[PDB]
Amino acid sequence: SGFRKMAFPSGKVEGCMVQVICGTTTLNGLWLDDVVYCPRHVICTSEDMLNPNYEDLLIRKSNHNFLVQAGNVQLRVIGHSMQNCVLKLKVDTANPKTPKYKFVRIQPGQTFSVLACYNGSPSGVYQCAMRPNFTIKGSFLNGSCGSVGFNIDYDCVSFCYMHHMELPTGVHAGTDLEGNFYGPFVDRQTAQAAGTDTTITVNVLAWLYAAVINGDRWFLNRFTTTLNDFNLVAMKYNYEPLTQDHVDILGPLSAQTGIAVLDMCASLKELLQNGMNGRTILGSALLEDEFTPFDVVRQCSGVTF
Amino acid sequence: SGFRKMAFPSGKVEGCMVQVICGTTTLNGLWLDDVVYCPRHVICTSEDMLNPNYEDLLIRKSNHNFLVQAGNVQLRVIGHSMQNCVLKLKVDTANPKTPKYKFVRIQPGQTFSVLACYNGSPSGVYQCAMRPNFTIKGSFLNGSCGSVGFNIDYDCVSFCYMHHMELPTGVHAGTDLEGNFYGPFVDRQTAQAAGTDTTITVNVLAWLYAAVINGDRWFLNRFTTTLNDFNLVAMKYNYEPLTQDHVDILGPLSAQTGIAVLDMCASLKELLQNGMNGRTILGSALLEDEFTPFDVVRQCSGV
Ligand SMILES: *C(=N)[C@H](C[C@@H]1CCNC1=O)NC(=O)[C@@H]1[C@@H]2[C@H](CN1C(=O)[C@@H](NC(=O)C(F)(F)F)C(C)(C)C)C2(C)C
Ligand SMILES: *C(=N)[C@H](C[C@@H]1CCNC1=O)NC(=O)[C@@H]1[C@@H]2[C@H](CN1C(=O)[C@@H](NC(=O)C(F)(F)F)C(C)(C)C)C2(C)C
Repeated sequence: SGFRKMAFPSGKVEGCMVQVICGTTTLNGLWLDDVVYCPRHVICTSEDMLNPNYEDLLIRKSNHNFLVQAGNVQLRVIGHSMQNCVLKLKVDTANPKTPKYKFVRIQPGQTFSVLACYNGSPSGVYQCAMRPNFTIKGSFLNGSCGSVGFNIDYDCVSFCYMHHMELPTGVHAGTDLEGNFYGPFVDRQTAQAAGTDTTITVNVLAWLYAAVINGDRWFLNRFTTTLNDFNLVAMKYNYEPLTQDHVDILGPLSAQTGIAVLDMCASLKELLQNGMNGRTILGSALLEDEFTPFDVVRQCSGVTF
Repeated sequence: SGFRKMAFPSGKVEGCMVQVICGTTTLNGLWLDDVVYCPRHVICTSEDMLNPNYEDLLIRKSNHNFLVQAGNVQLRVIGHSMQNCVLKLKVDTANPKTPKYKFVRIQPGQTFSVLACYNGSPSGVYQCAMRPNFTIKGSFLNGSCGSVGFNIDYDCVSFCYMHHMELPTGVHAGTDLEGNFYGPFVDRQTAQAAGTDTTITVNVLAWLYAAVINGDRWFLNRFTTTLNDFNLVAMKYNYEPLTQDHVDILGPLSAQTGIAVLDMCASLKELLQNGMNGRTILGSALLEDEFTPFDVVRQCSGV
């Protein structure tokens, strides 16, 4: 038993991380097959970033301006392309450690593991969620660009995030692996802000199911409620509305604990109305919302890769 | 910027996880060179665990009783010995993925990454601290035995933990890689007690420095205190006493923020006495204590 914020094993992704140097700039790249993916502002000087013309900057660059190093090895670039906000550099060598992989674009509320990297070396791994405002509450210093987020399906690595920049209040923004930003953000050093963030309700319900499975039950109440009554309250407290699709996703957890989803919604309703009164749930004094219903099932059943 | 509970990359340890089968029982092993390490209760039946005599139970096992699978391929066991609470199985194949490694016994308050495994296959990775009562707060199901905790020093993997059992309160107990338990626990299915846990004060101060570095400053004050003043306060709240050595460990953080270790202690004392007034620090409503002063320096300066 117990319940922890848990990241996927990073081994498969570590084997794809490389260093990309263009000029003075040094950041991280993702080496899959004979293509290396990295953020396109690697071609930028600190002056360029205030308002870059990427198309102009890139055409001026030749293949030999891009240094790709995979540990001790040095990869020879034989092609460079730009797709949205990522540079694609073709290399003379296919990554022999390329795992089974997809490129996916996740919806808000879905979680993933981030492998934080600097100079192409993995530094650490942690778990995060795509916030409803399309930011992620991460941990990134200068030089972390190109660190990627991923999910693992048995042996297939679904890459969903590449890191680019930090927004006001210390939140983070980036792209899918096709270079399209999550949210209304641009890779320019200009005034941007994320927008009001909301709590991921279906994940809070999943986390409450993790608690019950682990013995924390003091919050279960005798009441119940309709889906529309719950959502009326939840939007009052800046919680995302619960949809019928969210109810079905919670089915497995509902059938394990014999607690109807709408019964659990009533417990949550009272938690937002009467506060937690200094009490804790699975050790936390706040309601946790970065566990998906799938995360909870995985951790409580022992799924492996 | 930002601050997260962060684990070491688990790749080097993934290549050392094998499945160990002995009769009906299955659990995880750690394959280093031509040796596999696993908890010794892999030799117990359902009944044996209530009161095992491991010497006698092992005497009735043979090398051919132990089936080690590494991915698909089965390994050949050619020798076995018992070192305290772990079995050491010699195999006919050195692990070609063996990293540079050492075995260490960690102190309370130190942190490490756990690679949680089932049937020799990794399930997930998370960070935890050795509690002062020599338990850890983990996530462990049946079959998780033989999962290991570890730190990475550049390229060397320091193994410090192998998981054995779960205690009544849902916390978890295990051994170092020589098989000596952390704490006063035994590998037997009988009611056991962890004892009173305390807060790792020097880690809480490290977390507060992480907060100040990340712009969350509302808890700072120009108040002061002595180490004896603070420690007299801290013990009332079940906080481990702060030593001068802890003050020396916190030095790099103090110098990076320009806040004396003891000014920060005066802020922690104020926090324990007055609560948080519903405030949060780094988005947390409670004081976090599983970040060491080294962890904070690493994450906030990018090692
Ligand atoms: C990658 N090398 C860094 C990683 C950043 C820096 C600090 N923390 C991180 O995650 N990325 C940047 O330096 C990018 C890079 C130019 C500016 N930038 C920023 O992250 C800046 N942010 C913004 O301009 C804002 F707020 F709009 F996001 C900075 C103020 C330096 C944090 C480019 C191309 C965006
Ligand atoms: C080995 N894979 C399991 C892992 C446990 C089971 C649930 N979570 C875990 O971390 N470990 C065991 O089953 C060990 C094994 C016999 C009993 N045991 C326990 O963990 C038991 N605990 C205790 O008896 C107590 F209270 F002392 F901790 C159990 C009640 C099954 C949790 C042996 C040899 C210790």
